[PDB]
Amino acid sequence: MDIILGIRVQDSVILASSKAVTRGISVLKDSDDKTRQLSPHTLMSFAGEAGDTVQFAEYIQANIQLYSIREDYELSPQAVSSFVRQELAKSIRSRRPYQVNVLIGGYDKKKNKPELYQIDYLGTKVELPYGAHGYSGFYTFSLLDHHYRPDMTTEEGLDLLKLCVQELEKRMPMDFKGVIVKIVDKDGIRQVDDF
Amino acid sequence: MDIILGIRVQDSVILASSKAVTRGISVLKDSDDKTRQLSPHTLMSFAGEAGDTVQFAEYIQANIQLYSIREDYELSPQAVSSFVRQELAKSIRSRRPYQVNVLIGGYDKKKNKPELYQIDYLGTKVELPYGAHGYSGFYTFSLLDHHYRPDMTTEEGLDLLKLCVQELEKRMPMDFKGVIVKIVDKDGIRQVDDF
Amino acid sequence: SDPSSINGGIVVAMTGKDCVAIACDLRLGSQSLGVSNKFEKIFHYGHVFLGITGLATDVTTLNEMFRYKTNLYKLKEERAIEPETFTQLVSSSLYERRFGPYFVGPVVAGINSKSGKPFIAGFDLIGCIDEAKDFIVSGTASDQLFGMCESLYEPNLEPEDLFETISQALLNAADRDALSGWGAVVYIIKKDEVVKRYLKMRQD
Amino acid sequence: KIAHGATTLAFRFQGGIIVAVDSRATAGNWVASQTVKKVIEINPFLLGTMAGGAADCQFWETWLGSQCRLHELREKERISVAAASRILSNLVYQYKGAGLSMGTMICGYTRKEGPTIYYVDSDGTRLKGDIFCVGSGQTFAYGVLDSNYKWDLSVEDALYLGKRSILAAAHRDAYSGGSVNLYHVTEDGWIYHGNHDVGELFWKVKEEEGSFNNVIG
Amino acid sequence: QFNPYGDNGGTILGIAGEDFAVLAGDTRNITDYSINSRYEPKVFDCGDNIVMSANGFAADGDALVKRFKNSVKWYHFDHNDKKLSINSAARNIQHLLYGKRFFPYYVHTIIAGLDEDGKGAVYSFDPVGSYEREQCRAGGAAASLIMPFLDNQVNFKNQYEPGTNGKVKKPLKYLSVEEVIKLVRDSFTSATERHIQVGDGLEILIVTKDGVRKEFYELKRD
Amino acid sequence: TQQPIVTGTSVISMKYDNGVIIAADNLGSYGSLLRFNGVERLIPVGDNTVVGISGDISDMQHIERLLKDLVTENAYDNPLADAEEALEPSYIFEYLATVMYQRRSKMNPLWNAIIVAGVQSNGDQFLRYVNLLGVTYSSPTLATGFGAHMANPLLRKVVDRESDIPKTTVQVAEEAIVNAMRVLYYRDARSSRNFSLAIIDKNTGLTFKKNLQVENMKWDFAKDIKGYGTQKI
Amino acid sequence: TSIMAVTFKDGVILGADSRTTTGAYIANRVTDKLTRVHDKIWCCRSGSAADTQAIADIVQYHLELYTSQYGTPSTETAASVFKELCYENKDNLTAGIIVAGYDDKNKGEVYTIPLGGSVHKLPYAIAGSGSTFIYGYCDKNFRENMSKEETVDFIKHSLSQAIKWDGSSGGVIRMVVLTAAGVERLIFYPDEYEQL
Amino acid sequence: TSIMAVTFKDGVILGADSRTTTGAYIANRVTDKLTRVHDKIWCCRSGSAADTQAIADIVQYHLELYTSQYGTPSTETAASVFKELCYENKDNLTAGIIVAGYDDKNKGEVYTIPLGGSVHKLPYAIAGSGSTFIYGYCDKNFRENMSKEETVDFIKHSLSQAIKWDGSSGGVIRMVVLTAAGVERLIFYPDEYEQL
Amino acid sequence: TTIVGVKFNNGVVIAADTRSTQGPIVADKNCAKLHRISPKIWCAGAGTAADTEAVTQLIGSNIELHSLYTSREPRVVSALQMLKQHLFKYQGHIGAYLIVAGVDPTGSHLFSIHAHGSTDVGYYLSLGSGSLAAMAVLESHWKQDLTKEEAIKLASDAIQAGIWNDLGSGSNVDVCVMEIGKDAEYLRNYLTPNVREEKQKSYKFPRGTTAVLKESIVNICDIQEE
Ligand SMILES: *[B]([O])([O])[C]([C][C]([C])[C])[N]C(=O)[C]([C]C1=[C][C]=[C][C]=[C]1)[N]C(=O)C1=[C]N=[C][C]=N1
Ligand SMILES: *[B]([O])([O])[C]([C][C]([C])[C])[N]C(=O)[C]([C]C1=[C][C]=[C][C]=[C]1)[N]C(=O)C1=[C]N=[C][C]=N1
Ligand SMILES: *[B]([O])([O])[C]([C][C]([C])[C])[N]C(=O)[C]([C]C1=[C][C]=[C][C]=[C]1)[N]C(=O)C1=[C]N=[C][C]=N1
Ligand SMILES: [Cl-]
Ligand SMILES: [Cl-]
Ligand SMILES: [Mg+2]
Ligand SMILES: [Mg+2]
Ligand SMILES: [Mg+2]
Ligand SMILES: [Mg+2]
Ligand SMILES: [Mg+2]
Ligand SMILES: [Mg+2]
Ligand SMILES: [Mg+2]
Repeated sequence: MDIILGIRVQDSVILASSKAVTRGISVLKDSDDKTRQLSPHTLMSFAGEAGDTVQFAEYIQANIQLYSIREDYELSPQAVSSFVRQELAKSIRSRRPYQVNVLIGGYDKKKNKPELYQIDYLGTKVELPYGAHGYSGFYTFSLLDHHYRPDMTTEEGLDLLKLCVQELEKRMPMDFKGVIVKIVDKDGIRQVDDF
Repeated sequence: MDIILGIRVQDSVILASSKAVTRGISVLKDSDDKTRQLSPHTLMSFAGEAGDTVQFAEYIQANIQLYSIREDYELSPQAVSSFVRQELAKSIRSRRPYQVNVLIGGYDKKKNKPELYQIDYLGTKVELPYGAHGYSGFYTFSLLDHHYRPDMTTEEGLDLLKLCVQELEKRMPMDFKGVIVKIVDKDGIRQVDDF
Repeated sequence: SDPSSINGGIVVAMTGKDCVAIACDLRLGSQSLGVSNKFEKIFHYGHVFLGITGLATDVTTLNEMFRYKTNLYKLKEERAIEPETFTQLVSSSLYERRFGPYFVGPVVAGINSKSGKPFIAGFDLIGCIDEAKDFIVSGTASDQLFGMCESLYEPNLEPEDLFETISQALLNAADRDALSGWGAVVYIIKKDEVVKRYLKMRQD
Repeated sequence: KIAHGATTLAFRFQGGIIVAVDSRATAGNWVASQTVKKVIEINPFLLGTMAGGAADCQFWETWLGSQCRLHELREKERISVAAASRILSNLVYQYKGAGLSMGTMICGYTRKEGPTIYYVDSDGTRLKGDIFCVGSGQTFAYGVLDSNYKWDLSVEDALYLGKRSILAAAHRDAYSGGSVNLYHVTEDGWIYHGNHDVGELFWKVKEEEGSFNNVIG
Repeated sequence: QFNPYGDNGGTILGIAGEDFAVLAGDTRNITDYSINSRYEPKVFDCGDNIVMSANGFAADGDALVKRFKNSVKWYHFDHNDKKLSINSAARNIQHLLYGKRFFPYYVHTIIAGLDEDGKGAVYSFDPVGSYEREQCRAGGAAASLIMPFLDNQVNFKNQYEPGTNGKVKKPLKYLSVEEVIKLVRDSFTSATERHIQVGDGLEILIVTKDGVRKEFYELKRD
Repeated sequence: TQQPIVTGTSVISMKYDNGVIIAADNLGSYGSLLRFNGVERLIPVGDNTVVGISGDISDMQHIERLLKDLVTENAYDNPLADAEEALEPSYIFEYLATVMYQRRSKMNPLWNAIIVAGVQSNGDQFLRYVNLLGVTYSSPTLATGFGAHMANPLLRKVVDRESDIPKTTVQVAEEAIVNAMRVLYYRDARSSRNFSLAIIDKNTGLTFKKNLQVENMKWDFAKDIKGYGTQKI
Repeated sequence: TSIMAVTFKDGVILGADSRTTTGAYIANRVTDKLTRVHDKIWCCRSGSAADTQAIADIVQYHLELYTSQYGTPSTETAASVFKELCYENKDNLTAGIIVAGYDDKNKGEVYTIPLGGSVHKLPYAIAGSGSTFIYGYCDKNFRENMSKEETVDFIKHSLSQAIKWDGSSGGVIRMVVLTAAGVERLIFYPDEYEQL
Repeated sequence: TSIMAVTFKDGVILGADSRTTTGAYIANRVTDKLTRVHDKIWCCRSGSAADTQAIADIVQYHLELYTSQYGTPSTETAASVFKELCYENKDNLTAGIIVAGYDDKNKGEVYTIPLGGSVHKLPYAIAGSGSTFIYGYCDKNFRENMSKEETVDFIKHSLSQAIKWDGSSGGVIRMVVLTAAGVERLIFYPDEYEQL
Repeated sequence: TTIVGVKFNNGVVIAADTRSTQGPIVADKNCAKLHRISPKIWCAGAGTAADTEAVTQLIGSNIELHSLYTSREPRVVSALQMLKQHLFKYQGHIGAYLIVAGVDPTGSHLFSIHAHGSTDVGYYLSLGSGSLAAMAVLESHWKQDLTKEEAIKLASDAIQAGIWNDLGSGSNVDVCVMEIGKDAEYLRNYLTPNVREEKQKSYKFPRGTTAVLKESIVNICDIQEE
């Protein structure tokens, strides 16, 4: 799929993902949720080749849910991100690699800190205050480089995110049909229904 | 460029043309007028390869304006369309062909009839009640086939045109940044500034 | 397309009097797009230091692999691995993937704990050992680094002098490479103390 | 390996036109130059920006200056920005297919037109507009421009906006950097507003503005 | 298929002083892994106190220099023996190069001399004629090895004054002709060590108000 | 654009104290077929120049005709054609170099590598190379094709730099050339035993030697070589 | 490569040039292309040096193991083992081999195995790039039941011409004589065979 | 195609097979490849039938016009006109021609012009696809100053072998004898030359 | 790369240059191309550096185990056979071009081996990009019944020809002499005709020239007691 954005503020991680799904000539859907909850305090958004994206996301989801039941314990965002990276690093030298890029937004309950990880299909992991995949960063990073602070509130993070989406809607050729925004904090994961 | 539409109603011809100009990655402009007045009662819209579109349109414009001065007389839409077709038919077997598709909307003052001509870059001319170029027809023709009447008013034509643009804005992947609409009738050419 | 120049980056190592130095830039990119200015390319297992340039996923994977192997080494051997021995392990590990290689440019640096002798080594992506006396270079600005090192370097430099030489070699090489820069780190390594210094440089 | 990579912009405002460019030229990953002049001084009243082919832009915009000089000798009047931009676009259109590489903003300020900018392309495109941004770092500069642009900017604030937008691109785009060249175009001619090293400019802007908190300084 | 281009290797270096200019180049000429000549002059005195080198494909390089020398001759005939200034020579060379825009001279051209105020001047060109005045420019095979060193030792890049710690830059003090030649020699000696196409000999042409002087130095022959 | 059909292999040459020596074998190959065994690839121009040519033989014969026509043209309205205004090696080379570069620039080259050896009016040795690309260079030793890889290393041991030229006699220089031709016969699969050699001396003039053969060859040791490793019989 | 094997009254003689080339460079001017797979069963090798060496080594192994179990193998048997390797691995091999041997029962025999891996029993055989130039000469000059001296002259004259015209052939002319008397190696140098 | 020209005591004799092929189909089994460009200047044609016919027709025109102005042309002159056409149009031509002629002053001469358009004066020449197989035979059997009967036998035996081994060569062996006496055509059929 | 091998009276000598290159860049100026397969069996390698190293170590390891198994000193023909069969199996993809030499109870031996697995026997051999320059010298000066001193001279002269005339070769000459009834003598940097001249200037910087953001001590020691 197309645009996925991420920003880590003071006490939460915010992920924004486009709603459009395009089969070449036509836009088949305008309400697609490009994310999966891996654990109560960990969310993963994704974009890449059709089919592979959902198949990979659900495979990861199943593995983390299995771990949660076995140990009766939630893995840290760092631990989940490392597991996901290894799977993609394994995948890139396979017969047919997963063509999937992901952002992992999680709140570490032990350290009481939000964490955002950017991982591409090669298995290239980086921890960032804000991140993106594809062409999304080319438009948005200049705005984030200017306005971003580590001590921003969740509301300020959403406002900065609106400015990023507005710039995308102005300068990108493709109509991505807006974004679904989700917030990850100490209380868990929730969706912003009006954006 | 992208989308150009045309519809011939009772007493006028309406041309609608997208405002976007895209240089690969970025949308450089969102207010581009993809048309040229060939004579007081003849308008030509255009779409195709960059540069060739404007160069061709202006070349045609100059030739028709030259004819108008020489004879002190306005050529009929049919006569202008035949001239344009011949130029494109000449062009297709040249060293480097004009990669340009056009619609010619004109009001014939002799016959008191609106006329719409569709001509592609090969020099393929057809007279139609409504027409389009590129992928525009794939979305819009089903609506026009259902709703169109030869006795429609200009206002009804604009309403049917709005329905076509709405369907394009829903199902097309590219953001074409709306359309500039122009009306050609007995009184000449005017632009609908609110659409 | 070329795996060794997608992410960009550089590593350089030098020997001095009773010391060694290893340094790297901090950039990680996706071709033209700068992604991270905190991607450190130098790792250490005990007193042995390893710098790795090239494809970033392989950089990360190999670090995790050599941490894995040096930890098992230590448990069985009951001692920390030495630079000479680690160099052979890196070579062996890379060559086992002869026809499906990790797209990397590793650089080993350290001092032998028993003999006290300074040691550096470089490799190609498939295992060949370059054991130079003077200096080793790696990454997308290796040509630039060769030019800097070959003119700036002199033997038997004191730790604080060696710091200046290797820093200037890295900085000026990085500034002539689009895919390198965005910060830098320098390790000064002595027999029983190691100092780590982040350098101030242009951020374009 | 011809040189490649750039960030160039130009925008119309109350006080005329701001032109801002980076200074970097790269042959692959190798940085060939950090001191490239990407604004061509066509004449004292007209400016052009360099993106795509360096020679193509240099050669044909110098040539354009010669044509503009011949026009005003013959017509005893300053050439319009519309006419000048058209001489260049018609010229490159003749060469279409042969492999010219050009993406430029022809910038001027005349009595009849006011401040005017034309984007001219090697595939024959000629677009009038208020804000243009061309090069490998164009998307980064557009972000800063779009969110801060107003018609009623002061000359001082407009100059800074153009400087700040190139800096944004220079930071993120690997093939942009070196230094920033600023120009202000008025009706009585263009005025040069200096060369600004990006290395020094970045730290200065970081401290004074509070931006780039992601970068340690 | 016939390939009209070739690569003769070699490396050139132009540095502009305060009241002088140098244009240096190695004397080795090669194809693939063979040496054609250990001494094949590459930097030329073109008259009017201008020195020139067109590095890359030697056939195109010789053709361009030959045509420029010819241009200087006809400039004298057509304009009453007027001295061709370095800036005017630079613009003329652009038109020579761009004249073959669609079948280029496969060379990196550098000229050196004095401007009309007597100050040192170096101009640099790409194969299709884009040019720029510069203080310092290396061209050819080992250009990537030499330029970063010159940035550091001529323009004092990344160098700051002790005690201040990054706050005060090292001041850009002017270099003498003796100092420049030292940097040229060390640039080529270092390039020779790490680049196979660089070696054999180094020929330097120095331009001052008094005229054009030559200096030669041996380089490693392996 | 073409492909070379009938081809000539190496041309080798060097400078010595009083002049220059040049040599080339008498073969015209047709791919791997050693078709023509009596081809002269050294072509003298006057009494002061010898042009040695390798590569395409049809193009060599064309160049041979150009040089023949050049001598005729120079004699026209020229009372000093056999004296002060005679053709120099430098004149002949520059002409060929001009033609070679012009032909490559029309994408229709003369598929040759050429060495012009001679002695100038003032006694100076002339030795310069030109090929299908118009590339030119000079050196105390020059060779084409395989000669560049095998002959030059041997000839450079005699004359390594400019200062070695006055110390090198005609006997030592000829010896080195003849040895190089033997080495090329051992190792070049498109060479022949028969060759021509030319000496241009400032005192004794042009000496053109035809029907020379490679001699004093070492082959006896071949009898002791058996199998490719383990085989004893 | 110019190779040949010729049956005569007392047995068979193998002949070969000594040139190995990488393009136009002669990588070995004194190569031994006459190879032993059994006491009195030898072969001439043409094509890839690596492939024909690998094949010959495998055949020697097979015939050594054959001998330990079943006694001396026939020349036909040796040819069959060569064929099996050349036929079954035709996609990956470039090998043109002539097999020649002497039995007491069957006397001198020659089998040629071209690229495809087919087998052809012949009174004499020629192969390699240089053989093309002597099809005419060999066909006109070969007779059955020649003497040793006549057969040596036939091979010497034939390979001399093949060497003269083929750039890929040259050096010394090696020969191996297979009779009841034993195994004799012969060598002939350029000065001898060029003047023929 | 198998073609050759051989000088001898009384003059020169041209020889050729009669096969024309489109791939493996014989489009003409009785082709005449020995062609007349002047009374006693003939040529042997190999390569493209169209190209070599076009060239020969042009040469015949040039030599006819030469004769009207300057009298009888030399064989060298005829070869030069052939060369000019083959050399200058090398990119577009596939023609391997042997030129043979008889003067009274120069006697029998032979010039071969291969693909590149080079010229080579020789005592005898062989060309065409089938010539490869008789380089050995011809080199061993050619002598200078042979008699008419010996030269006919040499060509007959040579082309017989070339035909035997080359699929592109076959049919009858045509020959043309050029001497002071005049022009004589000879033909030899399969039953005659196959049993040689 | 220039590598050579020369037979003499009572043994064999091999030699090599010391330049390694990545394209037109010199990766290592003093590279060691003479490899030990066993105490008295050495080989020089050209081509892909990792491959020549790896294939020598593997066969050298198996040769050692074979020597221990058979209670016999290893033979050159065994190293030759093991190397060629390994290289043949990998169809030339293992880019190792070797000159194998040594002394054993059978005598003194000299072989070449190419990447595709073909072997050759000779009294004098040369491999690598400078093999033509070296072979020119060998073909000019080689004779039968060379002494130890003459063979070393000839071998090193052949390498020099490669050093000076081939751009793929340079720096120093390494030699190894293997004589019958003696220890093999490995002469590392036998000749050193390419020492760099003194530089015109010293580029030692004043202390504090480089701008620094942060300093910190790195903990290389283990977790401490108490
Ligand atoms: B001969 O030319 O066929 C010859 C016989 C071989 C057994 C020594 N072959 C080669 O020389 C081949 C190349 C070749 C030439 C002509 C036809 C087929 C093959 N050479 C090699 O195999 C070779 C060359 N250099 C190194 C290793 N191997
Ligand atoms: B001979 O084989 O070269 C022959 C001589 C020709 C003058 C009669 N040529 C051909 O038969 C050619 C094909 C060819 C075969 C072998 C080598 C080169 C060329 N054939 C034709 O030209 C031909 C065939 N059919 C119709 C027309 N032309
Ligand atoms: B020599 O030139 O053959 C030399 C001998 C080698 C065994 C030490 N070879 C090389 O230097 C090779 C050249 C080469 C380059 C690229 C692909 C294959 C071969 N170089 C290396 O193997 C090499 C290059 N860079 C780093 C390490 N090794
Ligand atoms: Cl072999
Ligand atoms: Cl015919
Ligand atoms: Mg990533
Ligand atoms: Mg950089
Ligand atoms: Mg940048
Ligand atoms: Mg950057
Ligand atoms: Mg060098
Ligand atoms: Mg094989
Ligand atoms: Mg031969």
